[PDB]
Amino acid sequence: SMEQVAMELRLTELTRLLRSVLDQLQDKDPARIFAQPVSLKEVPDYLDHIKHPMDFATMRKRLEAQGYKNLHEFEEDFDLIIDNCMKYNARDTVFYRAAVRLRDQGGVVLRQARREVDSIG
Ligand code: NA
Repeated sequence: SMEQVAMELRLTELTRLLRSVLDQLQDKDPARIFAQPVSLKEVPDYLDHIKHPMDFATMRKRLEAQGYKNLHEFEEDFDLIIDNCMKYNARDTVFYRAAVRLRDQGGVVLRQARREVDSIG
């Protein structure tokens, strides 16, 4: 059906916008602290602590499968990256501080993305 096609084209355009958002967020992490999963071979107890690990590579895989149906889903995954880091790492660490800074800087990017998704439909 043509209605199915139109929904597919909308998902594709959202995916395109979310790619640009993901690139912009990742630019705010030049140290690449959040680029890849935590290795369970190097914080071996990680999964006793953190139930839903998340990272930018994992988000990118979901995005390339058009796996985010709306901006809220994408934001939830970004917030997991931040939130997991602020739980596992103490307030005095470079990791926790990097999460705070990414949150602050990412807020700006996400604020405009919400306006563009609403505005374009
Ligand atoms: Na903590």
